[PDB]
Amino acid sequence: TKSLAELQAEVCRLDDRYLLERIIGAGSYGVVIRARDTKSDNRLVAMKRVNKEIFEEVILAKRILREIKLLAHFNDDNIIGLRNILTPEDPENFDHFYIVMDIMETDLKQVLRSGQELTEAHIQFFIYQALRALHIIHSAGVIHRDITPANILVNTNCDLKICDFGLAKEEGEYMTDYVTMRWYRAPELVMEDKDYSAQIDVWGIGCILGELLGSRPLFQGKDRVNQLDKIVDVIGTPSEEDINSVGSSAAQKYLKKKSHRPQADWRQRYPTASPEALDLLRHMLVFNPKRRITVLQAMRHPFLEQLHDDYALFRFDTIVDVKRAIYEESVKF
Ligand SMILES: Nc1ncnc2c1ncn2[C@@H]1O[C@H](COP(=O)(O)OP(=O)(O)NP(=O)(O)O)[C@@H](O)[C@H]1O
Ligand SMILES: [Mg+2]
Repeated sequence: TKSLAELQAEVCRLDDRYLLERIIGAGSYGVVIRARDTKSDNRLVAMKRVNKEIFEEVILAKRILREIKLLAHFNDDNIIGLRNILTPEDPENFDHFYIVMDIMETDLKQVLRSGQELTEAHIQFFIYQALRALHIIHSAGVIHRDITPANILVNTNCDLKICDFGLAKEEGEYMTDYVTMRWYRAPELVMEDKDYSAQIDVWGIGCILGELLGSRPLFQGKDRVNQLDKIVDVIGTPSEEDINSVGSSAAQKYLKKKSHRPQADWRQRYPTASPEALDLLRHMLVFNPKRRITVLQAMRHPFLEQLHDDYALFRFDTIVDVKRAIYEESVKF
């Protein structure tokens, strides 16, 4: 549960294949471990542990089941792959299980935190790979809903893979305020629009693009209303017709009483950035999702012209019932 040796003994009781080396990721409901597969010629592999707290709530367990299903559903180079599903043979012992994925060197949150220099060529390849991945996910009728730098895995080859389908949605729910990271939520989410689209993932890419171009997270809200303030302070006060197009009645009312903020100068925010980069960034971060750039349009944008090259529908359907479904996904290996 905690020490590496304790985790190793736990994994060995599931499958003797995997040798643990070091913990590379920490989550709210489990840790991520760098392991080597002794039967696959000691190749490096990532292992994602799911702890007991997931199987205490039905909602949480249904989320993890969908995540495994989605990982197995996709077979693409820009989406993190699924290698195995380790589950306890005894239902009386099933209070945890492991998700085995391909290994990536690091992720973007990290990369940005190191303050490492990134060229426009680096950003172009990152952004296109992320968009191309989103196009595949969206074509399968799935919305990622959690597009953040931490959920974007990268190598020194600048190869990119999207991970964490833990909050993925069908292409209308009540968003929670009890969150640790709300800085990448689209304005339609922030303003409590019950029904949203795949454009919320585009917003996340824009936020990521804003940071890749040389910046800390653009919209650092401490709460929901404050998140809206941080967004509007930057992109500027939207037109009356756009305000009426997104948000609940109360959210629209608050936004109208707010003082006028002009569209901030992207050129001043990024003195070195190309006009193509600043336009894609501007269009990705449009208030109204209906006027916001789409994934297809973003892939065809002049900023990615040297990279652009001219999927099946995912079917959505107690805690014990979820556990049984997870082992069924394990049998497939
Ligand atoms: N295949 C992988 N290779 C390398 N690092 C990884 C890999 N998968 C995950 N990580 C790291 O582990 C972190 C957390 O993994 P993640 O899949 O995002 O679970 P999570 O953040 O807890 N969301 P949840 O689905 O609710 O568990 C990521 O931010 C990465 O830094
Ligand atoms: Mg994550």
